[PDB]
Amino acid sequence: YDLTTRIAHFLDRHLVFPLLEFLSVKEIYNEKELLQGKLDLLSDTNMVDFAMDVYKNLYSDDIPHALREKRTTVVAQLKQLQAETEPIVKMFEDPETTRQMQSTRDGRMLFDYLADKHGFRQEYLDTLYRYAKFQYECGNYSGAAEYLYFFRVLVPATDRNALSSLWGKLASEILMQNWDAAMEDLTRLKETIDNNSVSSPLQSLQQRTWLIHWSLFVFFNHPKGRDNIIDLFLYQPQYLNAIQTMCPHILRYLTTAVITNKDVRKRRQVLKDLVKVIQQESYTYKDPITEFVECLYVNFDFDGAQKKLRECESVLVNDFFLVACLEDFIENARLFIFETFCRIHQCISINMLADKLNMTPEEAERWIVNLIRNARLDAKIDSKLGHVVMGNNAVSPYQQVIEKTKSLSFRSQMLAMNI
Amino acid sequence: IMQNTDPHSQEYVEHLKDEAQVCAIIERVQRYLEEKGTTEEICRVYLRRILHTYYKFDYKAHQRQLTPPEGSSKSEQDQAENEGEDSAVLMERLCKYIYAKDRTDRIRTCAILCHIYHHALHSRWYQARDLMLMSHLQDNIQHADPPVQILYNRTMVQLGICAFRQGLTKDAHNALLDIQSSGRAKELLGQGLLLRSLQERNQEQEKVERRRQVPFHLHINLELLECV
Amino acid sequence: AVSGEDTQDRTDRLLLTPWVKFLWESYRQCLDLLRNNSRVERLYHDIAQQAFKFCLQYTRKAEFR
Repeated sequence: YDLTTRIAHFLDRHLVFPLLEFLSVKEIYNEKELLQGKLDLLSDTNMVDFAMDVYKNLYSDDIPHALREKRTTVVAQLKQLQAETEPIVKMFEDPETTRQMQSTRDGRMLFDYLADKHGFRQEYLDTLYRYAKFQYECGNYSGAAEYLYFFRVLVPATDRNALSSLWGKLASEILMQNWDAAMEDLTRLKETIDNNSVSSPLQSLQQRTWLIHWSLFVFFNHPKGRDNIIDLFLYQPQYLNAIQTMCPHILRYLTTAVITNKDVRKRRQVLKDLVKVIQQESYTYKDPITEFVECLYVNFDFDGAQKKLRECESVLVNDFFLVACLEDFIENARLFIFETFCRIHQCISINMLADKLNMTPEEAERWIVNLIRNARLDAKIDSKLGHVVMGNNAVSPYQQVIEKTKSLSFRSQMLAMNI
Repeated sequence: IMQNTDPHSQEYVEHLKDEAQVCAIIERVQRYLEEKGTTEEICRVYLRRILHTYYKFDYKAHQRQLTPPEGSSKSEQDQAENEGEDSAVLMERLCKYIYAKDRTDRIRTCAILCHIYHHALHSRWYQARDLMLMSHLQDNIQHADPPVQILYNRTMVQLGICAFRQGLTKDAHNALLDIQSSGRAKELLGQGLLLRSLQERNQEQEKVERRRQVPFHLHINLELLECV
Repeated sequence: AVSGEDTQDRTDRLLLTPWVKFLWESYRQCLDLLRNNSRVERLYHDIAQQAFKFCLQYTRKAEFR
């Protein structure tokens, strides 16, 4: 793109907080885990995706990341280390600091009430300066941070603070599982990145990565935000023109949000502009699932397709990333290919179909009869065999032109006939 | 020297025996250097370094990669050479910040259009289209002069030839059709006839372009181009 | 190796091709100005047949002219 002549000088030097280290030396399947090598960097700390991992396969490598956070609550970190039976003798600095925060707080908490009480701007803005200073120090006063950014988000340096603060809030309130407060930053961060301060390529790209995470936890059916992320900026597989960015799930969850909520007539716009472009060419070399999902599909394979599609669904059910719609993908991954395979077909067996997807032929029959009920194919079952038949040759296209080509001219000659 | 002897003759090959010796001189400008370190403006010598490796062809680029990779010697005395085409990405990236010193568009833009020719032969076809379609240089090189435009037209034809070498006939046709829109390829090499129709009427400018064209052994073959 | 020819022409252009151009130019100078029946006598036909044999013995490029 036109920004990418600029991105090509900077060569992937993004403003990460954790400095490239992760839960390293992993055992199990990698394109699932590799997302915590781009998130847990561009998206700062991503600690719910540490707690998720142990439940499928035990680690003690979540522990070094679990030492190093304070805005969730300081002492929750101070326990997980003790639980791993670690001497960590010199924890004398967070008890020093986070205590003396209560002494500092009794000023701002007093000033805060008295100002919003009076309705007096000056006493509220000097508070907002004292209080936007403070609410990055500890987040356990969650109601105080919530009350702070409620009335005024315009602080003494406006957009600079507001961005790192609404981002620090969108980050911390997902870690509190305060999804309603994170849904407040869903409104406010997406405007703050669009009304941009400087548009420097080091931050412009990172701000477009931050557009993922408010859609991602699925407490209140947020994936409808597919319709937002296609309108807010132009279409891209990754919203970063630096190809060194890689999210697998952004396209899997886009594929879920297209099919499971809207009509399949809407999916070949994606198959062009999001499944073939220059970023996605690098992506097609790498991810197994999302490759099988579309490359096998668009080639109109059926044999390797509906087998390796059915194989993806073993790796899908291994997902402990929080979503509501993991199974409506498993549903539609069988539906969508079947319609397209049978589209030009002669005669498919319900029995061959049922051997493949590991269902009984009765299920496959009522499934096919429901695909025909839904009128996604015009077909008819050879009931004796348990085979299903499409057979439109549709000869004689001549008549399609013949009515209108005269009905046009007979009513359009009326124009020149008038005067 | 190399522009001014007949290429169809023995003397041309006898004068190519110096093309290693110019590299043996400029490669010495690394171990013995005092200017301000390596990063003030001396970095010119390692644009001059790549100007003898940017073209080097598919067979030669695989001499350490497919011709026996494990058979050659492996000391620090050898590894300075065995870095090979990795020096051709080290010298793509490290000093862009220092070349940003020059406001001259007609020098600033030129480097990327040599650099893509590295990836196109020394690696995968995608990594050439990558650095091209990041950069959007066509409207800028139409503001730049003919000796920069040589690199745009030279590199764009390889993005089509590599598409055919991968078998993607559509994107091969998309890239090659621009150059093949007219019988201009001999004048894009800088070697056109003073007359070949009833049109040709310039003569003051022709001797400027005969001084400003590429040497023989860096020509890609035209029968090959037309077959591809 | 992308554009370099095998060495046989490379030695024959050094030592032979001026002489094949001299034979072409020698046959081309007399059977135009002098030798042909644009006049009325000395028959050229012993010589006129040999230039085609020369195209086969040496280089085909002269036949078109």
